[PDB]
Order: sequence, then C-alpha cells, then structure tokens
Amino acid sequence: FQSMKIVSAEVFVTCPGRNFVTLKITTDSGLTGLGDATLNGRELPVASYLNDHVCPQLIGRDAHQIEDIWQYFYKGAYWRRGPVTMSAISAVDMALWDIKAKAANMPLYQLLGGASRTGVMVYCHTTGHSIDEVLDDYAKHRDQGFKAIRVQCEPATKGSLPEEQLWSTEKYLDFTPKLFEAVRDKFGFNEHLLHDMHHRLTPIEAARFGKSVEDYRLFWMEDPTPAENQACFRLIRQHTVTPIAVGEVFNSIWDCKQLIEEQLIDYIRTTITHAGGITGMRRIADFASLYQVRTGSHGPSDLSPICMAAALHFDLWVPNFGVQEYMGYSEQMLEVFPHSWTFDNGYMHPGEKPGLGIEFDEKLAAKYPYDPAYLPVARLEDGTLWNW
Amino acid sequence: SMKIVSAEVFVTCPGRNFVTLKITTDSGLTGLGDATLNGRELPVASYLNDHVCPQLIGRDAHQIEDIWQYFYKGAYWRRGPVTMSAISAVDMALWDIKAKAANMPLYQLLGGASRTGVMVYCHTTGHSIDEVLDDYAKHRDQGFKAIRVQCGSLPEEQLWSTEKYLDFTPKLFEAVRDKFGFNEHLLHDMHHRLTPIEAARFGKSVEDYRLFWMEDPTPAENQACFRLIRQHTVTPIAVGEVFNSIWDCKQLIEEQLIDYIRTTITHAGGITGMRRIADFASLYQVRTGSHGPSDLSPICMAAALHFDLWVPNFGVQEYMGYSEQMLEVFPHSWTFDNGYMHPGEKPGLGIEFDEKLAAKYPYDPAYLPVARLEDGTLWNW
Amino acid sequence: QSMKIVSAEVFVTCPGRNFVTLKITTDSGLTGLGDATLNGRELPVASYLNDHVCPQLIGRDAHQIEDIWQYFYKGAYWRRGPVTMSAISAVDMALWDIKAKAANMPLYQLLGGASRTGVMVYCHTTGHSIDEVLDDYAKHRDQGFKAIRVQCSLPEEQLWSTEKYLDFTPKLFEAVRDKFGFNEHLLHDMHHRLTPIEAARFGKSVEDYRLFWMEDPTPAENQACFRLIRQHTVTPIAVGEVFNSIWDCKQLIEEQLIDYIRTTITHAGGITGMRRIADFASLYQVRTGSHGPSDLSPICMAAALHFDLWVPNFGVQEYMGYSEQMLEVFPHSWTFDNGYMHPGEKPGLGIEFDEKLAAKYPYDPAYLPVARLEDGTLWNW
Amino acid sequence: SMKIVSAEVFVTCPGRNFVTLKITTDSGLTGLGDATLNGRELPVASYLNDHVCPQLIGRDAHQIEDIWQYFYKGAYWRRGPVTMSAISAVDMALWDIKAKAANMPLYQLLGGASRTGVMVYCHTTGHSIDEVLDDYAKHRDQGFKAIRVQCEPATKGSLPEEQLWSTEKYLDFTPKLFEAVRDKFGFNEHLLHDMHHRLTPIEAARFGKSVEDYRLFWMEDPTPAENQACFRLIRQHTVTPIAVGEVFNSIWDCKQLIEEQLIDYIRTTITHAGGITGMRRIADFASLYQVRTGSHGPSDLSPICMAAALHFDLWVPNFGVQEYMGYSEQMLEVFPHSWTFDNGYMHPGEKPGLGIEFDEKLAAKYPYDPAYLPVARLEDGTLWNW
Amino acid sequence: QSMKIVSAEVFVTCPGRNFVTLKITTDSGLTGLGDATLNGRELPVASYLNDHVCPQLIGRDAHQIEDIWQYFYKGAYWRRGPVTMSAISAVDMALWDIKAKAANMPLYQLLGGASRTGVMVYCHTTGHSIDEVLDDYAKHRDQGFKAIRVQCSLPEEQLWSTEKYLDFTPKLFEAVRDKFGFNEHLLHDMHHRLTPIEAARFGKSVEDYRLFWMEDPTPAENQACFRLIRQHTVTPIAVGEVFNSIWDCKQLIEEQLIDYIRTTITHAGGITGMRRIADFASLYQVRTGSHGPSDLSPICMAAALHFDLWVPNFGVQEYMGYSEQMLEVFPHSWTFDNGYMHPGEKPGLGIEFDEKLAAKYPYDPAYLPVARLEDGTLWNW
Ligand SMILES: [Cl-]
Ligand SMILES: [Cl-]
Ligand SMILES: [Cl-]
Ligand SMILES: [Mg+2]
Ligand SMILES: [Mg+2]
Ligand SMILES: [Mg+2]
Ligand SMILES: [Mg+2]
Ligand SMILES: [Mg+2]
Repeated sequence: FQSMKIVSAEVFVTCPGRNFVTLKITTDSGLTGLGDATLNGRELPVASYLNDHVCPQLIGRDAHQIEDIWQYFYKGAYWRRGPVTMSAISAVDMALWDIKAKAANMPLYQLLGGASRTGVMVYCHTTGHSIDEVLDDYAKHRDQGFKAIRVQCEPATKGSLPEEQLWSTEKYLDFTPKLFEAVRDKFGFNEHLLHDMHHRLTPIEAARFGKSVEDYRLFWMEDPTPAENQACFRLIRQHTVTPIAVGEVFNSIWDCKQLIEEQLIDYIRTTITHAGGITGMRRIADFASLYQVRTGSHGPSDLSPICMAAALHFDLWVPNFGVQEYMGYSEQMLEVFPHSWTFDNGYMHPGEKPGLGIEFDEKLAAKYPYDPAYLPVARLEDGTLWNW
Repeated sequence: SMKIVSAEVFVTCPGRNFVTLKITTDSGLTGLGDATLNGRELPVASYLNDHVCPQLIGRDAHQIEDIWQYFYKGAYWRRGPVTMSAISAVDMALWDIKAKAANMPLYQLLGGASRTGVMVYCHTTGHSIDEVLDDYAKHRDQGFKAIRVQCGSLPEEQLWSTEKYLDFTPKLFEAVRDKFGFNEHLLHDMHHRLTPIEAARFGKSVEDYRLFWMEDPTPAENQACFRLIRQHTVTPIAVGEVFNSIWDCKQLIEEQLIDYIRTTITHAGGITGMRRIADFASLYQVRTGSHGPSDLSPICMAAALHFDLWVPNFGVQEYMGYSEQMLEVFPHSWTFDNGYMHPGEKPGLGIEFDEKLAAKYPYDPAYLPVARLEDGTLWNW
Repeated sequence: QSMKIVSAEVFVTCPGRNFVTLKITTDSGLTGLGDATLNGRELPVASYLNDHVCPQLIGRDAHQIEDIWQYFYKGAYWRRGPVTMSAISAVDMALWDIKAKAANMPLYQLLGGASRTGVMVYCHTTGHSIDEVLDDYAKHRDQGFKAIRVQCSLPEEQLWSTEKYLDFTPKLFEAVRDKFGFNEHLLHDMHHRLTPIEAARFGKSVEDYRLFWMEDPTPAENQACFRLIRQHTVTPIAVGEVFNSIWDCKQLIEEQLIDYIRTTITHAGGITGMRRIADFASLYQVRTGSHGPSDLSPICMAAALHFDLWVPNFGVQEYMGYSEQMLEVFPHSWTFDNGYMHPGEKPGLGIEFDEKLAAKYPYDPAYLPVARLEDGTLWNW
Repeated sequence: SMKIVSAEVFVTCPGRNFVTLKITTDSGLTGLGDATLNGRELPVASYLNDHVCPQLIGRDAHQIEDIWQYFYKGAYWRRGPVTMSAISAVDMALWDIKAKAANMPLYQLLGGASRTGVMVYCHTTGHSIDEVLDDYAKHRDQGFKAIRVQCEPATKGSLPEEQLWSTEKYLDFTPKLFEAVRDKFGFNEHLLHDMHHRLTPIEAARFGKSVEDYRLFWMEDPTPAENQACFRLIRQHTVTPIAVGEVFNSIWDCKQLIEEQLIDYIRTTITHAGGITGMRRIADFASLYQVRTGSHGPSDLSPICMAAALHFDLWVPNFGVQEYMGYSEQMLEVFPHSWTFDNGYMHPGEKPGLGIEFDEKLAAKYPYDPAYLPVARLEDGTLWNW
Repeated sequence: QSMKIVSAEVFVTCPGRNFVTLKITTDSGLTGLGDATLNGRELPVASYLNDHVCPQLIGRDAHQIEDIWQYFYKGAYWRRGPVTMSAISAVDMALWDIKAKAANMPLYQLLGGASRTGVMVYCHTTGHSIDEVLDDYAKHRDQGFKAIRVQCSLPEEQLWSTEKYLDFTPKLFEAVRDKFGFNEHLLHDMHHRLTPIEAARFGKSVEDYRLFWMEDPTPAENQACFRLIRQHTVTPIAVGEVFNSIWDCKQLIEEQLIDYIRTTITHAGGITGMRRIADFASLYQVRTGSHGPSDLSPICMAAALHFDLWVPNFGVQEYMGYSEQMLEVFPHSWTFDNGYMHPGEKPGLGIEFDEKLAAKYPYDPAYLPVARLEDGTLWNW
C-alpha cells in the first residue's frame, strides 16, 4: 500500500504429475505474490538461481520497485539473459505484479491498461497415430467449443534419461500435407488450423513445406527451423504465404528482434515465465505490434497455472493478441494451484480476483517431491543428434 | 468498475493559453489531462468537445487501452498534432483516474521508481556572452546540474542567418567552459535551422565543449536527413518535441541517429504512447529528454514527472517553468531540490485544476513566430 | 498585379452530409473556394481555419500561393496531420481558384494544360450477395462506366472476420469475370483489414481475375509493411486515401510497393501538395487514383478533375457521386460522358457555393464506423 | 571406447569460489573442467549435478562432439550463461581425457603450436595517476609486454556492493591518464583499457577518438552488446581498436560484431563460451574477418580454464593476447599446475591432456562462500551497467 | 614428442587413371599419406610438391600441422588456387595421418569423435534413355543405396544445348518418381551449364519431384549469380566440387544461397581447411556433400570418411567408386554396409599405398572434356 518491504522470498519444488517450480514473495504488510519459475527438464538450476542468489537479495527491498528490481537482476547478474537466468527473473517479476495488483486491489489486467477484449481465444492439441485418429480428436475438441485447433500426426518423460526419437524430414514432407487436406475435406474451413513443425527442417525445407500447405490456409506453422540464426527465416518468408509462429524457446527480445523487424514471422510465442515476466512480455508485445506481429504465447503443462493466470491477464489487455495456447493440466496439478479463471466456448478469462487470481497450496504440493523428467532428443537415421 | 459521466474541456489563459480535459466517473473520481497545442489550441478544444468527449460518456474508465485504440484507429484519419493532443489528454486523464482508483501515485503503476529524483534543465538568456555567463551562474547557483545555453493576432517574423550562427555560436560554448569548466551538462537547441551537412559541421565545431546534446539540428520529416549529421560528429543529438507519434521517429531511433527522444505526454499519445516510444528507444540505447516548456500545462508536467521517475532509459527533463499566476490555476504537489524534481506521493497525477480561477481568464490568442531568411524565404523557426 | 485578401470565411453545412467550405475574397472582388471537409472530425478544421489561419490570411497577396502554403505548413510548428492539412489544403485550393480566375483560365491550363481528353472515373457496387452485386455491375456498365469497384449519433461498431473474407471474396471476382468477361476494370477496396502476409495471400488468390488494383490492403503507418505483399503477388496495389502528406507514402513509392497513390486535393496539401506527390510518384511509374467519396465536397471534385486532366501519370479518379441535394449547394460546371469526366472550360475551379441554400442545413454530427473482431478487439475499419 | 563411470561436481572457495567437474572413465582416465560463473556459481553446479552428469554416465567419452550437441540442442532451451558454463565444463574435461588417451598435450590435438609462447597482460591500478604509473613500472620490470591501465570485484557478503558511476567525469579525466603513461614510459608496451560497458555508443565513439594519440592495444567493453549493431557508431568514428565478449556464451552473441568488422578482438573464454569445441568455432569464424582472440582471464575462471586457454592460445592462428589477472597461492595449491611464465609469455607445458590437477582433499577445506559482483548506479540511483 | 620429417616424396601412378600421392616419413618411422590428384592437371601439383614444398618440409616437426598449413598457404605469396591448394591439402592430409597414428587413434577420433554410425553415400546412374536410367536406378537400389544421382590424348569436345536440356530433363524425374516412388534421395548434377534465370526455371520445373539437390547450376565465380536461382525455387542447391577455398563460397553460404557445400579434402585445404569450411557452413544450416569421384584417390576417400563420421552438419558423401585395379594400389580399411560407409577403426587415415605396384603403371595423359554450343562457343563443361 504505502511501502511494502519484502520479508521473505521462498522457492517451492513440487511434482503433482510433473515438475513445477514456484516463488512466493511476502511483504511486511502480509501481501503475497506468486511466480512460476518452471524450466522443463532443467528445473533445479532455476530453483538454485533463486534460492541461493536472487532471493536473499530481495529481502528488505521495496516490492513496489518492480522495474528497478528487474533491471537490478537482469544487468546486475553481469552474465545476461539465458533460460535459467530469465526463468528466475520472470518468477520475481510475476510475483511483484501479483502483489502490486493486490496492493491496488484490482485484477492485474486492469493495471496493464484494462481489457482490450471480452475473452481470450485459446487452442488445443489433437493426438493420433493415423489420419482417422486425429480426425476424431479434432471432432471432439470442436464440440467442446474450441475455435482454434493444432493438428499433429506429457513430453518430459519420467526417467532420468531422455528418450531418443528417430526422425526423417523426407517422410514428414511427403505425408503431412495429406493430413491437412483431410481435416479441411472433412471439417471445412471453420476452425483455425494450427501446426507445430518442432524445429526439424532447414529453411529451404520449411519453405517448400509452407508452400505445400497454402491451400489449407493454416493459422500458422510453428518453429519451422532452429532460430538462433534469425536470418534463417528469410528463405521461408520469401517463398510462402503460410503464416509463421516461433518463440516458445526464446528468453529475450534479443532472440527475436530481427525476426520481428524484418517481418519474418506473424506470431511471437514468448511466455511470461521464460521471456522476462509481465515487464519483459509487455516490451516484446509492444515491439511486435509495430510490425503487425501478434502474440501466441506458448502454453503447455510445463508452465505452471501461475504462468497461465498471468498470461490470461496479459492476453486480455495486450492490443496485438493473436491466440493463447492451452494444453491442459491434470486435475492433480490444478489442485496444487487453486485458480479463478474461466473457460467458455473457446475463450478464457482471468477473472476479477485482485492480483493474478491464483493460489499455491503448499501443504498439498509439499506432498509431491521433485521427480526427474527430461524432454526427448531427436536423432536422424544415422544417429546425428538433431533438433527435437 | 467506473462509467464516465462527464468529459469537459476548459480553455483558460492564466498568463498563456492552456486547454484542459476533465473526466468524471459515476463514482466521483476525476482525472485531468493536458490538451494544449501552442498556437493551435482551439482545434484541439473542438476535437475533444465536439467529437471525442461525447463518445467517452458511458464508457468504462478502466479500459484505457481500448479507448486509446478506439480514438486512434477510430478517427480513421490517423495521428497528427491536433488528433494526438486530444487522444493524449484523454489517456493522461484515465491514468490519473486508474491510479486514484488504485490509490497510488501513478509512477507506482508504471513499474515503480527507478531513481530518487528527476534531473531537469533550465534556459539561460542573453544578448551577449557576458549576459549568458551571468544567467548560467545564476542557474548553477539555484542548483541546476543541466543548463541550456542560447545567445497579438499575428506571428512575429524573425530574420535568420545560418552562416552567422555557424561562425559565432561555438565561441559561446568556449566562453562557458572557460569560465565554468565541465561540471554542468551543457545543452543547446538548434531550432531546426540548419541543413544536414550544416548540422554536421556545427556538431564537429562544438565537439571540444562536450555538449549533453545539440537539439533539433534540421527538420526531421525526412528522418534519413539525420544520417549525414550522425556520420560526421560525435556531438550527441536530441530531437522530437514536435513529433506526435512513434512513426515520426522510428527510423531515427532504429538507425541510431539520435541519443535523446524529446516527445511528450501531451503531444505524442499520453502515458500509453510515451511508454511504447521510450521502451522502443531503449533497445537502441536512446534516452528520454522530454520537452517541457510553459506551453505544456502543469498537468503534463505532473505526468512527465511520474513517467520520468519510472522510465528506465531516462535522460533528462526540460523545465522551462511556470509563472506563479499560471501555477495558481493548477494546484500542484511535485517537489524540486538541488536540480532534481519528484512527482510527490499523492494518488493519481497529484495535480488539480481551479475551474473558477480559470474561468477568470478567457482565451487570448498568441502565436509562435515564423522565421525568414534575408531574402524573405519562409524558413524553419 | 496585387490581390490583397479582404476576407476568408468558413461555412459549415449539412446538405445531406457535412461539408466545410472556405471562401477567400480579394480587394478586387475575386473569390476562390476550398474544401476543408474531414469526415467525422469536421469541426476541428473549421476551428483551425476560423480561429487561427483565416485572420493570418488577411492583408496578404493572394498571389503568393507558395509562400502562404509554406507559411502555414512550417509556421504551424506542429507539422502536417489530418486537421492541419485539411486547413492548408482548403486555402491552397481556393488560392489556385483565384489565380486561374485572375488568369481568366480554367485551372488545368495553369497546371500545364490537358494531357488527356477526359478523366476516367469509377463507381461502387451495392450487393449483399454475389447475385445482387452482379446486377449493380451490369447497371453501372450500362451507364458507360469503364471501371467498377466490386464489394460484397455514435459510431456504429462492425464485426470483422479476416478468415471469412479470405475464403469468400475470390468467388465474387470469379463470378463477375464469368458473367461479364474482362472488359471493364475491376477495382476492390480491402479497407485496411489484413495483415501483410494475409494481403499477400489475398492478392495471390485473385491474380486470375486481373484486378485494376486491390486497395488499402493493410494499415500503412509502417510503410515497410507493404514489402511482404509486393514480393508475393502481381495484383496491383493502391493506397493513400487516409494520407495527408508525401511523408506518409515516400517509402511506399520509392520502394515501388504500390501502383496507385490515392491522396486527395483536400487532405494531402491541395493542388500544391498533390502536384509534388504526383510528380514524385511518376519517377517510379506510380499513377494517381485519387479518393473521391461523397465526404469530399464538390469543390474538391472540381479541383480534382482539373488536376486529373493535366497530370501525366494519371491512373483513375474515384466518383462515389453526390446526392441531388448536396450538388445543389455547389453549382458546378463539370461534365460526364460515357465513363469519362471533364472539369469544363470555366475560369478557375469552375465551382460555386450557394451560401444561402447552405445556411439552411446546419451541422449534424455524423461519425464513421469502427471495426471490432469477434473477441471485441478494436481493429482497422 | 572408454565409457564414463563418474561425473562429479566440486564447489571450493580457496580465496574465491570455483566449481569443478571431474569425469572418470572406466579405464581410470580422468578429465577436469571449469564451470565457474562468478556470482552465480550454484545454478551451474546444479545444472551439472542434477541434470547433465547423470546423463553422461555410460556414454563413450570419445564422442566429444555428440556429447556437445546432445546437451546443447537436447536442453531444448539453448545457450545462456548457466547452460554454456555447464556444457563447457564437460567439453574441456572430455578434451583433457582425449589428449591423455593420445598421450599428448592438448595443443597438439588442436593442430600443434603456432607460436613459442602466449603473450599475456596484467592489471595495473591505483587511485591516482602517480600510483598507476608506479604499478605499471612494476609490471614492466616483471617482464609484461602488455599492460591494462585503469584508475577481487566479487565481494564476500550477502548483497552486491553498489558503485556510483559518472560517465561525464570518466570522459574528461581518463585520457589524461594514458597521456601520463605514454609521456613517462613511451610506446614500448601494449596499453590496454577496460571500459566496463559504461558508455552509450556515441559516448564510446568520442572516448575512442579522445585516446587515439596514445595508440591503445584496445578499448574493451565500450557499451552493452546485446544489440550488436550498437557497435557500428563507435567503429565508424574511431580507429582505436575494440575488444569485447567476456560476458558472451555463444557465437550468436558476437556473429554480427565480427562479420560487420566492428571489433578487433573477441574475448570469449573456454569456460563460458562452449569449451574447446565452441571456442575453436568462434576463433575460426573471427579469423575470416581478421578478428583476433583476447581471452578473458580473471581470477574467477579456474586454473583449469587457464590451462585449457594456454593450450588453445598456443595453437590458434589468430591469437591476439591472453589476460592473466593471476591466482593467489592458496588458489594454486588446490589446482596443481604445469604451465610456465617467462618474460611476459606463458606456455601450457608438455604434460598430457590439460596438464592440470585438482586436489579434492585441499579443496574440501574451503566451503562455498557467497560473493557477488557489484552493481552500478548513476547519481540519481538509475541501475546502470557495471 | 617431436617428429622431424625425414622425407616427403611424390609418386605419380596411373592404375587405371592418374593419381598423385605424397608420402611423409618422420624420424620415428611414422608415415602419413596425402592425395594431391588434380584431374587433368596432375603434374603441376607433382612439381609444386616435389620441387618447392617438399624440400621445405624437411627438418620440420610434423606435429605443427597448423604452422605448416599457414607457412605454405601465406608463405607462397601467391595465394590459393587449384594447384597450390592440392599441394597444401596433400601435406595437411598426410600430417593428420601421422598425428592420428602418433595418438594411436583413427583420425575421426581426433576431430571430436563420431556424430553418426555410418556415412550415407550416393551413386551415379548410366543410361542413354529414360528406360536405361530406370534400370540402373533399380540396380543401385538393390545394392542398398539410399541416395541416387540421376543423369541422362586430347580433350573431347562436346556439343551442348540448354534449351533441349530444359525441355526434357523434368521428364526423367517424373519417370523415376512414377516407377520408384519417393523412397530414395534423388540427386542431379547440372554441370555448370545454365545461366542463373535458366537454373531458376529448371529448379521450379522439378519441384514436384522433391530432389535432394540440384548441383552446380551455374558457374559460381560470381557468387551473387546464385541469388536469382534461390529467390525463384525451393529445389535445394549444391555446389563446390571445383572450389579450392572458403573464399570461393563464403558469400554463397552467408547469403544462404546453397544447401550443400561440396568442397573436398584434396582440393579445399585438407582436413584443416575442410573443418573451417564445414563449421562456417553450419552457422547457416548448410550441410556437407563432398565431391567423391574416381579422380580423388582412395587416400582422399579415407580422409573424407573420417571427416564425414565426425562433422555435425553432414549431408551426404559422393561415391563414384573405384576400379578393382585402382583400389589395388591403395590397400584400404573402410567398410560399406547397406548404403552407409565407415572409415574403420585403424589408426590414422587407415590407408596404405602399394608403392611397388604403383611404380608399375606410369603417368598416362588424360584430360577432361570441354563443351561447346552449336555455334562453337566454348562453354562450361
Ligand atoms: Cl542460462
Ligand atoms: Cl492534425
Ligand atoms: Cl593454382
Ligand atoms: Mg512448439
Ligand atoms: Mg527545441
Ligand atoms: Mg478505400
Ligand atoms: Mg572487462
Ligand atoms: Mg558435379
């Protein structure tokens, strides 16, 4: 309210179905803020970054100074950005905005400039090992009122060893376009059809693929090629009108500045938890808007419901909103995070609970100890370690 | 939630012309915004009164973003000085309301303080070197850490000569540094008078005196015109007081042709727009240098100080200042001490408007001067 | 030899919709008219003229068109924008009216004389179904139109959906070309609704039907946004009704991203500004296709037809048409024969303004619609 | 095919914190790797201990490249300081092992010696011109051919020290310093200077112009480089050479700086920028543009990194210089070394592998002790770059 | 610890065609071989080694591979080129042979170890008609080949016609994909015959058949000549068999104009040079596809397979094959199983050179063909 100094900043590691890492900031006034810090397959280094280094440095600080605190840790780290660093910084930022919206006694989205929309369009996944199988999952999710659907013919598998998947580009190219003809043939052009390419193709391959699918008018093709070299998207963009989305693996505006300003992409999928929190995400979204690039935040189960809360708040205000991904959470996971958001015929809403409108049931959570789970790696026929 | 019950515009001339917007919610909350456009005040009065204000009535005062977008895109004819002065008034006033509603000084809503105080600069007047040196001492004595050094119904017409300016103006700075050393930041306004290669020369000619910035070197409708300056001098460059949009300066920033962006709350889209401008500028290590003359109302000054306190890439804040007469009309809460200002801690912007004191000053026309060269050529003032 | 301006007055009338007219009178009794209409923001321009520009016009030599344009363009300090430029254009238009009268010539003669024998215009087509559009198309063809554009209180809010537009609209053109063949020019307005890669797709999807142009594909404040469209389709692009300046379109043109520039006399700086725009466009083989809706007054249409008859790189002229009522307030002298118009041979613009009929209809507030997406996102209308 | 049986992480603080990785093959071959990330050590210990090390067990230690790729790409979340510090530890450790297997000092495996020694530079300091001049004198006497002039930064404690910064004062004073140094000692030694990320580009442009007469070997870290285009303004206004990259973890951090020829020295390191595998690719790329290596070498990189760097330095064609801030003897006891120093030049030695040891028993006498780099703030409290 | 070179000898033999081999021997008796073969210009390389490089190798520490490479690369003063680089590559190859032996490892181990389990190779197809090609294709498939390349005294002169090639060749691929489906990788060599817009057309004309690559579309001395191809087709491009340096392909790669770089150990600077080429290529997602004809000696193929097994960005390896006769002179240790090869686990390159069998076949002059167009214009073969 007046000057809320931080009395404690605590890290919680729990596995209610999968691993989540959580930060809790408490002020002297007793206000609490929650932040997700989950980094899938590499959760603990982030727990450490916070527990051992950042949290002790939060104590005594005026929680009102979100920006100074962000700068302090972003630059003060000396070694800048990266996934572990930014997961930490984001967790803090998220928690501080929670607190601030509470101090203000409003739902966060009000603080960002209010609602730009009445609801947040979300999209879901279809899983099947044949055309017929997918066609059904689609039918199913349609009926549940989803207006956007991701077609593909828990990723982080328990077991301290990453599972190794064989991959062939040639086959994927020849078949996948068939997958979409089918979905359009059967269901018409009524829902938004999304597709994730999982970083598997070289640029000229991703170019051919995009062309190969223009007839089916995808809402987007995602993560066409590894994007560490942002110029690699140029070849795709000059050869196809299939929209491009990328960015779930990005942790900073520096990862995507060139992709945006060269207009190489249509949707930016950076997330509150990995790309610098509310503070970072606002800057990314606003930058994107200059180039008519829209938001399409990554939303799998490996970002905690805390992140989902913050994302929905962000999504209701942000002018250049595109879509919000909504893989699900098991009931088991949701129980650990009492929420207050709503889902209604394809659209979500963060609700009107002050702050993020989210909770963390520590006692429940403290009953699921951390349990090692890792994302798969991909190799080619010949063993070449590839992009998963 | 709060519906807008009334949106009223006030024109007053407490020593100079000011146009003010007052928004009132069904809950009692009021928000103030500046709409002052020097020399073209009344077209903004009309833009609000006759057009925007009526369409504000009944709306949720919480939907700042939707409202900005509604009037920015909804106008169909986009941006411009009159349009953006109107949109910014509204925006400034809704953030006053939002932060009152949240019971916080605005800067708290922007992300909190990044600094303890806001460095400001003032103007030193003179008709000779010795006069300027005097006003300079006078201002350093008042605690200023930054000092800017310069030697009716019808606009005054002023005669301009570039060649004389080029030949003389550098001796002025030499004088100032000779007497006062290099302790204060030395700023200078070029008032759009030079072509790019002239500005290049000027910049080079003042490199020894390490200026904080040279401002408004050449008109910037063609943003590429700053390329020649930038490739020839390491004298820092500031620009933007006349801009009303990110679109006015995106190329200047992204090509790194400027060091300070001088856009303001009242003319460049309010808190909402200025945030986006400043954040974009930061990617390129461009800092804020907001324009702050007497022809932007204390209401703008209130918001600017709130903004300046949070904004990470803050550079400096201009403070021309106000007469006591002007201020009386705008009861204010900001503080000043030893060359630094602070917005204060009052909820909202921390500013008020004396509607009946204002009522005593009807609008009195005044116009910026135009410049002409020797041969009469209409030039840049 | 010297035509001092004795008066410059602003009239606002609503003979079926709103119009703002400027009247300049010299000491010799010569009068010139200028349109100042800005749809849905009419009164701020009224003010810009009435309160600020007009009194500064008094005493001036109406012969100095260029000096006046520059005086108000730069003298304003806050440069360009829709309200500013509507005012400056009103003046410029009326000053050329006066100059052509003083020369005892129709204005096109002052511009360099006729480059064509008549000005090809185009019209719109009403229809809520492929079937109803095909009817209006047939009708307009019978009226001799050689070029046809196909489309299927408080601001009305309209629900927009890009995906539907993408899927349906190509069928409308297949229809029209199936029934009517490739005899007329098929124009189409996209109304700023698509993102750039969306517009790229659209343009590609309509290549078979060989459109005269697709217009306003995407908001163009970021002029580079047109690059993605232009590299993906050979469907010609037209833009610019919402522009007030060469600065709004210089990149679009110099990067050869557009085929037609649609800026108008009333909004883009008058005859003086339009000339510079057209000439610049021509270097890059961009042709004119000026915006001509009902919300630009018959004074503009007269100004436009003179401009159109002369300008070498002429492409086409829009003609939404006027109601018998509106036309009344503006006695006119142009002609229309078999798809082609002509300004006539009367001195000046060849246009009148019936002030007493005008004073019969008072200003009546009317505002353009806004667009929203399904989720309520404020969009481009 | 010598499989990995253990991959152990140690955290010791013999004067300051180090993190060390030890890999052991089934044949008993061991490899050491540095993983120290100053002020953020423990997330790297965890990245290894908790995630990477268990996934190394049973793999063939010969497959340096598959392993590099496996963790680089396999992480899904690519690069960054913690990630690359972990990956680098394992890489230089695998190269240690490979050179041992080859029964050769590592430089031989990289392509052999390109020079007879490795020119290093030391730090000079003082709070007055006169004092710096003194320290300079000393270092020339010790035989340093290159000297860094300015006028243990990570301070033990809970909270980062906060330092007041003024750019204006720095611009006006600092050239006088170099003048004095040149006036007194002539132009016989290479004169270096670190700018510590403090300046904006146009400011750095001016500074660089302002010191041209003193012909600096380089001016380092002029302005934050997250936006690499920020170096264009500097490079077009001054002929003072530019070094940067101690804070980089990847080729992606510097590829634009190098290919637009905005820098003369790349300062990436074995521990932070991807190990031997990563640094080779970085050095080779830079050579195309006539950019040379200027490896960062403070005390906060372990003597294991120094051993690897000297091996790398002896081979790499485009070698520029090697920083050698130095190690207290307490530090060195824990890492029994075999490199040599002789008149401003160093040499990795001829011991197989890296030629470096880690005395686990001694390391165990010194437990992790929190210490953090300072932050900078301006007069008004603005959080700046330190 | 120190391996002085005691001897470095050059052998020229024609066991079915010409080969030039270099043998380096150390004071410890370790020997390393290197290929120096340059097809049709074999003897100038023999000389470069024999007369100039080899005596300068004597007395030197064979451990200093990098210093030696640099000494001859820059020391030559006249830098790179086919003859120069064949010589430098011969040396480099043989020096790494020696180093891996001294390390008692197969060389791939020195490079960073295996990145794959085997090296995918591809083969050619003989046929004077669509029908005969389809047969050889079937054959090679049965041999387990996973990737197949389809083609239909004094230098022999060959008549070339681009227009015919353009019209026919797409049918060859339709055939192959009609009969055999999309199971194998279809490669194709264009042999430098087309201009860039011709190659653009060709690539487009074959998109349906999804080639693994089209190779050598146009002479590439002007690397920008590849831009027109790359903007017009998504058919992957391979190039580089004729390159001797990174300088020959740096632009092709950095502008992302190619998908495979085909430089070889023997011609492009040895292991040392190829490593730098591959690593550079990888930044841009360019993969290796090294040229492997009979005119590169089994020493090269052994060098290549080691390189291929390690290099992360491996794409494919050509294997024209060797005659039982040639293979004789070069006892080898690599394997080939089911479309994939492997260098083996022998220390060094794993290759021998039967000197006494070699001295049985003397040099026999053989020269590549030249191409001429109809009118006799000397063209690219
Ligand atoms: Cl990281
Ligand atoms: Cl305006
Ligand atoms: Cl040669
Ligand atoms: Mg994905
Ligand atoms: Mg100024
Ligand atoms: Mg239109
Ligand atoms: Mg440094
Ligand atoms: Mg070939």
